[PDB]
Amino acid sequence: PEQAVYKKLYRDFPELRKDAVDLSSLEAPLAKQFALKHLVLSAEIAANSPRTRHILRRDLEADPAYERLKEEFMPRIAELRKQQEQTASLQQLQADEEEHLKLALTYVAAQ
Amino acid sequence: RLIKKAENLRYAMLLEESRNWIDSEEELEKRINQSLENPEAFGFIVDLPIAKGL
Amino acid sequence: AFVAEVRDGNVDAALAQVKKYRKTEGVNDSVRKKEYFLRPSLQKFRDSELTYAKNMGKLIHERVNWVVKRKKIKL
Amino acid sequence: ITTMQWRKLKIKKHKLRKRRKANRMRVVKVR
Amino acid sequence: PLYELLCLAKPLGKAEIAGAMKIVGQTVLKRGGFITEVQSYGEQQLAYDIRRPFEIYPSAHIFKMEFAAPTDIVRLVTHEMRVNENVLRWVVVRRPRFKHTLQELLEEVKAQENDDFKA
Amino acid sequence: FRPRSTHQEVTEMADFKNVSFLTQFLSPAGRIQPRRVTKLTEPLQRRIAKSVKLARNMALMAGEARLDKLHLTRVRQEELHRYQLKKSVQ
Amino acid sequence: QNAKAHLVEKFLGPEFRPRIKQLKAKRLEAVNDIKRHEADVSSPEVRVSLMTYRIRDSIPLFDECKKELTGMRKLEIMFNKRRRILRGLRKHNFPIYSMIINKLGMRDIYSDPGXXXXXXXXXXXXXXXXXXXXXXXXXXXXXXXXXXXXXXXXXXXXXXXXXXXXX
Amino acid sequence: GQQIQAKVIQKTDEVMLLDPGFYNLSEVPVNYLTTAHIVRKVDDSPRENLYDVRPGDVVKVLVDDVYTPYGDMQLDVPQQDPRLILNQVWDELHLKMKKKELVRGRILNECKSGYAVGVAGFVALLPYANTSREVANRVGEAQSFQIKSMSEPHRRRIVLQ
RNA sequence: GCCUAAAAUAGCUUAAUGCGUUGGAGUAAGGGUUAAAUCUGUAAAAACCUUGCAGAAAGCCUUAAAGUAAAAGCAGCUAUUCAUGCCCAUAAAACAGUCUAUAAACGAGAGCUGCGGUAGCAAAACGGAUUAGAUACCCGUGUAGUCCCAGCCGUAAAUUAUUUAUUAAAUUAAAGCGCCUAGCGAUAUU
Ligand SMILES: [K+]
Ligand SMILES: [K+]
Ligand SMILES: [K+]
Ligand SMILES: [Mg+2]
Repeated sequence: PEQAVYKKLYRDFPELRKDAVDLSSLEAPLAKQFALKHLVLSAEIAANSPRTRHILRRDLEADPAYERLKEEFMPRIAELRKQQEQTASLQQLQADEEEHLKLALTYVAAQ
Repeated sequence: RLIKKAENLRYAMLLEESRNWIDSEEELEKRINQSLENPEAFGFIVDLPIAKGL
Repeated sequence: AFVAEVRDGNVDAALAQVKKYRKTEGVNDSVRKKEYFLRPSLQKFRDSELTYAKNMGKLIHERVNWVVKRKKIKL
Repeated sequence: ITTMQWRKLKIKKHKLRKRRKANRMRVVKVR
Repeated sequence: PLYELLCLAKPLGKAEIAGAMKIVGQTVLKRGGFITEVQSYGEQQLAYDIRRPFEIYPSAHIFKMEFAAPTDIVRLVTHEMRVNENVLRWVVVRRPRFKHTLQELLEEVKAQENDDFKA
Repeated sequence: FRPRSTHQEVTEMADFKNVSFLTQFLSPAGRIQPRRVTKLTEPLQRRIAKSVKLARNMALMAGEARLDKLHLTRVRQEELHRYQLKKSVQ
Repeated sequence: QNAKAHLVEKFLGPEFRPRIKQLKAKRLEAVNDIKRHEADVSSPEVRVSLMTYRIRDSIPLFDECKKELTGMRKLEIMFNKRRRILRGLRKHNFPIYSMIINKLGMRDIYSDPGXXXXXXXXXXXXXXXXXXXXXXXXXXXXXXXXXXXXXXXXXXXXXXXXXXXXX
Repeated sequence: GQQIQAKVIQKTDEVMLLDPGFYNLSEVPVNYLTTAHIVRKVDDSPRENLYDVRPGDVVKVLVDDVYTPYGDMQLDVPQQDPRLILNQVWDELHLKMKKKELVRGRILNECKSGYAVGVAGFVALLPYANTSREVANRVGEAQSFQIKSMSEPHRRRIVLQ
C-alpha cells in the first residue's frame, strides 16, 4: 500500500534520485522513511475526523498528511541538496543574458 | 429524497439565468443593436468561453 | 508550400531543407500512392512489406545499441 | 482444399462454359 | 435542445446585418423557443477567400446566436440561411442540455446537509 | 522544453472557434499530429481532429500552408496589439 | 429584469426533447395501473406491456422509412421473445397471464399444443376453431406457401395478426 | 534511474566487476570510474591516480536498466542534468515570493493574456490589467516586478504584477 | 447526461484533375519505351499567370479494427430520425433456456431492365511495337461498366463448426445437429 506515494515524492524532490541506497540492508533511506510516515498518518487523520451525516467525494480525494510530512522533511532534504553539485545562481544567469544582449547590439551597430 | 432536493436546486439556478433571456421582439431588437455597437474579439486572438448548457 | 531562404549563397543548404520537408511532412508518400492504383487487398500487402522492412532495421540497430552501451564501442 | 484440387476442377469448368456459349444462339441445342 | 449558430456574412452595413439576425430570431420565437445569447465579432480576415461564381470575399462579418427550441428548428434555420444572399457560410451545432450533472448537484446537497447536521 | 496544456484545459477549450488554441496540435506545415506526439487520450484526440476539420470547412483554417496568405501573421499581431491597448485603457 | 418562470418550465419539460424521449415517457405512464408498486419497472406485467407499446409506436415509423433494416431486425427479435414469455406465464401462472391479456386486449393463443395436437388449448365445445395452428405445425404444405418479398412486407402482416388493437 | 551502492570485486586489465547486491555481477570498463565516486574505502592508503579504484571500495553507480540481454544489471556513471539548475532557480524564486522581494525580468514579446517576461530561463505572464503601459513599452530592459502567484514546479507558471 | 468507422434521411466544404473554356504573355516541341513509333502541336500546343463549367473521391488525424455491424461490412463536415455503448442511480414473489427437422429474411464484386449522369479509370474494339509467330505481356486512343434512384439475380478462396463445465489457451467429459465412406465419369431423368 505504501508504494503509491513515491511518484509524488520524486516529482516534488528530484534530488532524492541522487542519494545512493544499499539494496541489501535493513536501514531505510530518507525516501522510505517518508513513505512509512505517510501510511501511518494517513489512517490516523482519517480516523480522527468528526463524523457527518453524508460522505463527500472531495474529502476522499484529499491528502493533508502529505503536506504535513513535506513541511517536516523540508530541512532534512536541504542538507542532501548541499551534498550534490553546485549550480549557477540567479544573479550569474542574468549577467550572462546581459552580456549576450550587448553582443547582439554590437553586431547590429556594426551592420 | 436527495434526488428531489437536487431537482429543486437546479430549478432555482435556472430562474436566475432567466433574467437575461429574451422572448419578445422588442428585446430582440435591443439586443441586436447593442451587440453590433460593441463588437468582441474572435478566437484568432483570445480564447473564447465555450457554452456548456443552461 | 515550403519556403527555404538562401543565406550567403549557400544553395546546397536550401536544397537539404527541401528534402527534409518532403520526408517529414509526407510529400514522398503521397507521390508513391498516386503513381499507380492498387486494390485495398493489394494495398494491405504492400503496407505489411514496408512495416516488415522497418522492423528489421529497428531490430538490427537495437543489437548494435546494446553492444555500444555495454562495451562502450566507438562506432 | 489444395491448389492441385482447384486446378483439376478448373479445366472442366472452362469446357462447360465454352459449350454453353456456343449453344446460346442456336435453334437446336447440342447435347 | 440547445443550439448555437455561427454565421459568416458579407461585410455590409449594420442595418443589413441586423436584418439577417432578426430573421433567425423571429423564426425561433415563432416556433416556440427563446434566445439566450447574441454576439458579434465584426469583420474578420479568413484563412482563405470564399469564392462565388464571379466574386471573391477575403473577409466576412461574423456573429453568433444561441437559442433553445424543438428539434424541428434546424431545418427552418437552414432554409433561411440558404435563401438570404448576404450570408456566405453557416453551421449549426448542438450543445449539452445542462451545465451541472446529477452527481454534482447531489454532492452540493450532501455538503449543505453536513453543514446543517454539524450546526 | 515546450509548453504543454493540461487535459482539463483541452476539454474546456477544444472548440473549432479557438483557432489559436488548436494550433498547438498542428505541425508547422499545418497537419494534424498523431496521438503519440500530442500525448492525449483517445476521446480528446477525436475532439481535436473534429474541431480542426470543422474549422477548415468554415474557412477559419487552411488544409496546408498557403503562399498567398503569408501576411496574416502580421495582421494577427496588429489586431492583438490594438485589443490589449483598448482593454488596458478601459 | 424579471425572471421568466414559464420559460424554465418549458425547458425542463418534454417540449424541447427528441421524439423518442417523449414516446418513452408516455409508455411508462401507461403502465401505472398494472405495476406492482410505485417503483416497479421489472415485473413480468410491466415488461410485456412496454414491449407491446413499443411495437405499436414502431408501425408508423417503418411505413415511412422502409429501408432501415437494422431497426426491423431488432423489432423482430423482441416480437418472438414476448411470445415465449407469455407461453411460460400461461403454463405456470394463469392469473397473471389473464390480467396481461385483458389489459392489452390480446387473444389467448399462447399455449403449447405439441406434436399430436391440431388446435389451441382452452377451446370449449361452444367456442369456434381456426387453422392458425395447422399452418404453423404442417408448414411444409404448398397451400400455405407464399412468394419471396421484403422484410417489412412479411413482418407487418405477422405483427398485426397478434395485436387486435392496431388498425 | 536510481543511484545505488556497489562494491568492487575484481579489477582486470580490460573490465571491472561490481556487486550491486541484487543479482548477478555487473561489468564496467576498467577506466570508466574515478576516485570521486568512492563513498567508502577499504583502506586509508592515499591513491595516486584519478583512475585508481581498488577492490573492496564502495562506489556510487546509476542503474540504467534491470533486465539486459546479457543477463545482468546495467550500471553507468552518474551524470548531470540542467533540470537541477532550473530547480535551484525555482526555489530561489519561491523564497523571494515568501519574503516579498522584487524580481528582475526582461520583457520579450506580447502575449494573448498579457506580456511575456523572462526570468533566467522562466517565461512568466504579466496580465495587462496590472500594467501602466510604460513597462510594457520597455522591451529587453530589466525591470522590477512583484511575484504574485506560482504553480507547482512541473507546471512552471508564474504571474507577475 | 454523454459518446459512436452503426443504419436511414437531408444540407454543406475542396486539394487535385479534365476541357471543341475566357483574357494576358511567349515559341517549338509535348507524350511515351529495353530502344522506337502511333498519337497531340507549330494554321500558335505543352509549360506560366488568370476565367468559367463539371464529375468522382475524401491528405494529415489513421492504428489495429481495439466497432465487431449477425454476416456481407464500416472513418470529409453538420443536423434529424433511430439503434447501441459508457458512467451515476434504480428494479422483478411465481415468467425468460440450448439446439434446429421444416420455413423465412439479410446478403461483396460482376451481370440484367428502366431513369438521370459521365471527369478520372477501363473489358470489348481499332492502331503503333516486340517476336520464328504475339492471335499476350509494353505504348496510344477508347465503348459498356464503375456513379444516382426504382426493380431483378442470390452467386465468392462469402472468417475459426454451435452450446455447457474447466482453462490464458489447451486438455477432459457431455447435449442437439449437418456432412464423408477409393478414385474416375452427365447440361441424365424429375
Ligand atoms: K451481389
Ligand atoms: K471471392
Ligand atoms: K472421412
Ligand atoms: Mg431479398
